[PDB]
Amino acid sequence: EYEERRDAEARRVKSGIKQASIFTLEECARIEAKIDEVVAKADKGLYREHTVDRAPLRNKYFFGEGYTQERLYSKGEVDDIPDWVHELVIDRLVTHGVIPEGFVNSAVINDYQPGGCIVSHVDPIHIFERPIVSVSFFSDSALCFGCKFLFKPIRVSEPVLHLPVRRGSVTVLSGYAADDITHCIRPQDIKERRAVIILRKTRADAPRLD
Ligand SMILES: [Mn+2]
Repeated sequence: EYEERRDAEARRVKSGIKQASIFTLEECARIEAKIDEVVAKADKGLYREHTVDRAPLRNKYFFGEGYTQERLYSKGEVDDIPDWVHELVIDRLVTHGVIPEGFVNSAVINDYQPGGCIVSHVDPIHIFERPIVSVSFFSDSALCFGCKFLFKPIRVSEPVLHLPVRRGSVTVLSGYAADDITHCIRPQDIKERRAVIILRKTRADAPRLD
């Protein structure tokens, strides 16, 4: 086995993955321009503090709700979801039946430089409802599931599933793929700048800082 036990788990992950395109590349370029405006605005220090999280090779921009055992920030700590995210992204996904109207109340933009990554994690199940929707921009990459980020020496273990995410791809995670296995972006899979908009609903009973 191994091949079979691994294909077996890959099938479980796949059962919780739905992908779509919908956006044309022209439509992507327009959204990408707005993402660049967010980056420029943040660089000028025009946002609330907790909206912007800067890391080596990766910035995160939190709108609607942000979090930091994870807890939501108090209300009013992060910026509102920009009108363009509603108009160009969320509304399109609603009209296409990907998510219900009124579902999304959190939008996070991750912006990666080449070599940037995000370590294996499960989107906090006490904070976020499912499904988790993401839309990718600027360049093609891949989302990996089940990788372990190891040390001595630094390495990433073999993925249970490697899922190509092309520019303009909509990725919807639910069930096993969202709850029972981690996902990550490996450094080797970010060769050019890539950004992604993650759209989520927070749970009514999500714990929140005072
Ligand atoms: Mn995630």
